[PDB]
Amino acid sequence: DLKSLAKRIYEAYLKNFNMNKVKARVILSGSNNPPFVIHDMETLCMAEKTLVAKLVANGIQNKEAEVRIFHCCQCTSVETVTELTEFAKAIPGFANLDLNDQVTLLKYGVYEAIFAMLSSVMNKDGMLVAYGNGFITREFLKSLRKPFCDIMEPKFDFAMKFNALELDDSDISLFVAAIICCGDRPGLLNVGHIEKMQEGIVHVLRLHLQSNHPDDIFLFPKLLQKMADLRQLVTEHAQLVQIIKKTESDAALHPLLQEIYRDMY
Ligand SMILES: Cc1cccc(Nc2cc(Cl)nc(SCC(=O)O)n2)c1C
Ligand SMILES: Cc1cccc(Nc2cc(Cl)nc(SCC(=O)O)n2)c1C
Repeated sequence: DLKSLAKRIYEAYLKNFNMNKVKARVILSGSNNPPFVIHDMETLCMAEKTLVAKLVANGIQNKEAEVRIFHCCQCTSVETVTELTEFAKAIPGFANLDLNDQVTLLKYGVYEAIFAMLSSVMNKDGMLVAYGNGFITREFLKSLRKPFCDIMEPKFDFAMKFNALELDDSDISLFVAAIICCGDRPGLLNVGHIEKMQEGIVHVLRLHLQSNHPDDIFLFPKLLQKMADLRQLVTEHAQLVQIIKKTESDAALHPLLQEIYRDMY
């Protein structure tokens, strides 16, 4: 039954991602460990002394703030790739795929999924970081020197339009499943089984949107377009990352993330 395929995907989403949209919009709105606001250099340094004490003692605050923010981004990406891999291992039919095709799907899918889910922790003024314990302002990131000021703003632009669709986690879980189970990734061995897998997920998504969002007549084709938008956003992101790896010393790539980008686009 498709009602339960959707429920299983949604339950695996709530289980595997440490931050979900309901939790995020609470923190983002107005407790015990409120988010420290990072809006200039002074507050970045204060936040680092509390949230990453070992690094400060290692002397990271001698490095350019842009380098520390980039490596903060990388650490968050590595953790999200780990969650996405477990989420996917929990997608019905994914674990039955060929080992090599699981790697291919995740390799090309993870950053599309990341930037989709990143919208959940963004508002027009900034984004949540450090497991809900920091809030870094969009204007502070815009204030960094090139090229680092170009990292986050295209993702804010995507997220504000994405958030206007007013999806909830039950929608987003299916959307991310669909991103991962994409039958036209380069390098796929058994394209036929993946397309049938994708067809079933997208079928559930289309049906779920019908019942969950009866007011938005074209929400399904809108989300198809967002999937294309995300692939272009990821292509452009990989280009900026390659610029940074080559031009900026100190901003070395984490080994897990380097393998993801290797031969990607
Ligand atoms: C927004 C925020 C919150 C918490 C810590 C930090 N700074 C970081 C975070 C990370 Cl994961 N790494 C670094 S420096 C790593 C290095 O110089 O090798 N600096 C930042 C930039
Ligand atoms: C969930 C979350 C919140 C904040 C930042 C990130 N990682 C990002 C986001 C953006 Cl727009 N850019 C980067 S550059 C480092 C990388 O390509 O992994 N890393 C992630 C994955």
